[PDB]
Amino acid sequence: ERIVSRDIARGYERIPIPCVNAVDSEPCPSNYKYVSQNCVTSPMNIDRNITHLQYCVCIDDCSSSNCMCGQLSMRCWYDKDGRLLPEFNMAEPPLIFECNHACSCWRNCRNRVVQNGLRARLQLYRTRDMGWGVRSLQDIPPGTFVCEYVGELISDSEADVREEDSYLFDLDGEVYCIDARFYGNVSRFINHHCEPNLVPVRVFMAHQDLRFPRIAFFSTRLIEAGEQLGFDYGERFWDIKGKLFSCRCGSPKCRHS
Amino acid sequence: ERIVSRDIARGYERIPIPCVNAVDSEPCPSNYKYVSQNCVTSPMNIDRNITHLQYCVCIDDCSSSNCMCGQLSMRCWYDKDGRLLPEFNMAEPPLIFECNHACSCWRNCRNRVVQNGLRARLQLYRTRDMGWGVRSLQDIPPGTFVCEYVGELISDSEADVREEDSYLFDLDNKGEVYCIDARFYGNVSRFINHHCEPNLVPVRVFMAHQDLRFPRIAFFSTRLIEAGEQLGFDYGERFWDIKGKLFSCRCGSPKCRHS
Ligand SMILES: C[S@@+](CC[C@H](N)C(=O)[O-])C[C@H]1O[C@@H](n2cnc3c(N)ncnc32)[C@H](O)[C@@H]1O
Ligand SMILES: C[S@@+](CC[C@H](N)C(=O)[O-])C[C@H]1O[C@@H](n2cnc3c(N)ncnc32)[C@H](O)[C@@H]1O
Ligand SMILES: [Cl-]
Ligand SMILES: [Cl-]
Ligand SMILES: [Cl-]
Ligand SMILES: [Zn+2]
Ligand SMILES: [Zn+2]
Ligand SMILES: [Zn+2]
Ligand SMILES: [Zn+2]
Ligand SMILES: [Zn+2]
Ligand SMILES: [Zn+2]
Ligand SMILES: [Zn+2]
Ligand SMILES: [Zn+2]
Repeated sequence: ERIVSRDIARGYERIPIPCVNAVDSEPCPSNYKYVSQNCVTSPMNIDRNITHLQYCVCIDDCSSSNCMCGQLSMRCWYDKDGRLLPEFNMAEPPLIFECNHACSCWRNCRNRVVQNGLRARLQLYRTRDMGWGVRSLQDIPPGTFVCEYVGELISDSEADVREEDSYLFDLDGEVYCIDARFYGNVSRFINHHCEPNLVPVRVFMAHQDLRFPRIAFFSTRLIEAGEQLGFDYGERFWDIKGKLFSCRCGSPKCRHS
Repeated sequence: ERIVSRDIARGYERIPIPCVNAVDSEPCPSNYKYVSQNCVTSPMNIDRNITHLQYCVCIDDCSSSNCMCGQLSMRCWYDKDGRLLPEFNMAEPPLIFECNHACSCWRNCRNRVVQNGLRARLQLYRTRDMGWGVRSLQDIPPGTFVCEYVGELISDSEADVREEDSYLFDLDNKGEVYCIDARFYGNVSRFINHHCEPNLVPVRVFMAHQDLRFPRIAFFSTRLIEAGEQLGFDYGERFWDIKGKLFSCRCGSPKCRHS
């Protein structure tokens, strides 16, 4: 196992994300630019008018059902450790509205998780037969925020003319996409699994422009130290790529083999 | 001395900014919203195209002569402690271009100070005759980043119809010019009083974008500021051209230019 980078994020995350290769001679991938938060090339005109934000007037730590931001989320789904409650619907997640800079509450209130960024110890590594992948170095309890799907925000019309579509996440009115091909974070290396240990959740933080949810992966179960991360890429991906290759996730319940 | 808030920023800064009143019974100011970063109401159309960033290719910590970002700034003006070099021209500051997310360097490189946020221990306090002011609770060495002038980014045409103009900071022409209004949304800097021999100087800084219409305004210390001293900057001639007919400067400098 060769260490090919001590940190693919170059210090932009809380902790480093090293890259190792125990399989072959490929060096650390360098065909893209690591960015820790979303970017644009062509302008997106995201609504950032501060007076358009809904916000709460809580005098506590936003643990009561009176919190407007919890109400927008149906309820606040976070426990005091920032983990999703047992009742959270992993099969059909709601939208999460975290507290923002317009709220009366403090920056340490209960309804702030994704806005605090990536915390888990992750590693980019060479898989046996699925190129690069991402693993957790430590145990991750169920319902824990793992990482955001970060990249270049683009229009559907722009996605329609992109040659490489293997690093797209659809935000689907007007519809948009996150393309992690040229600019992306660690999430661009996460492989597909049919019984995934991550689920994507649509989250609003500093803006509430519903065209532009941010995509937060939360653990669907206990992820043991060493395990590869995976999420369900969905049907659009497989309708297209199923023509070219079959799923190698190896699940007994694999739906694309 | 009554402590009226342990932190006006509600935990949004690296350190608390308490408010005290040892003069009268005025409560902690509450007729504005504290924001730690600039905001907009009407859209500003800031150029955030990542391919429009100029960036560096440094293989080190950006302390060499060769850093592109330093070159844009004339040279990198920051020493190893994040303080402006002695040669920095306080009377005529250059534009500073800090490193950014398009640069090849690491997040801990030398050319990153303002983007790391407010670090000095500050306090909002009631002054005897100039309302609220801000003081340092610690010694601040010369050339230290103290705080950013944060508020609502507005056009000159919007500034033209803003009745309350006592919390405005004018930005740079280009035939297009903007302002930061800290009246409704602002950080601690909205409370800093004017001084004719100021211990702070505003420096125009670029970080995540390089849209020259929207420099960010970073106050740096012009000298050693002693623990307890009130912070001050020079509001400039436009402020005093307008407000001079309503009141005179009470900074108390023996060289006061607006008394
Ligand atoms: C977003 S990338 C993931 C990172 C990729 N392995 C790499 O090396 O860059 C998606 C691509 O990885 C491969 N891949 C991901 N999951 C897979 C799976 N379950 N079975 C087969 N190939 C997969 C496919 O080539 C797919 O188009
Ligand atoms: C940006 S505010 C500063 C905070 C203000 N003291 C407060 O209590 O909100 C500007 C106002 O403070 C007062 N002020 C600031 N510096 C002053 C000075 N040197 N002399 C007289 N008044 C001053 C004036 O009323 C001025 O319009
Ligand atoms: Cl958190
Ligand atoms: Cl954002
Ligand atoms: Cl910015
Ligand atoms: Zn609340
Ligand atoms: Zn809250
Ligand atoms: Zn809230
Ligand atoms: Zn499968
Ligand atoms: Zn450099
Ligand atoms: Zn740089
Ligand atoms: Zn640098
Ligand atoms: Zn004076």
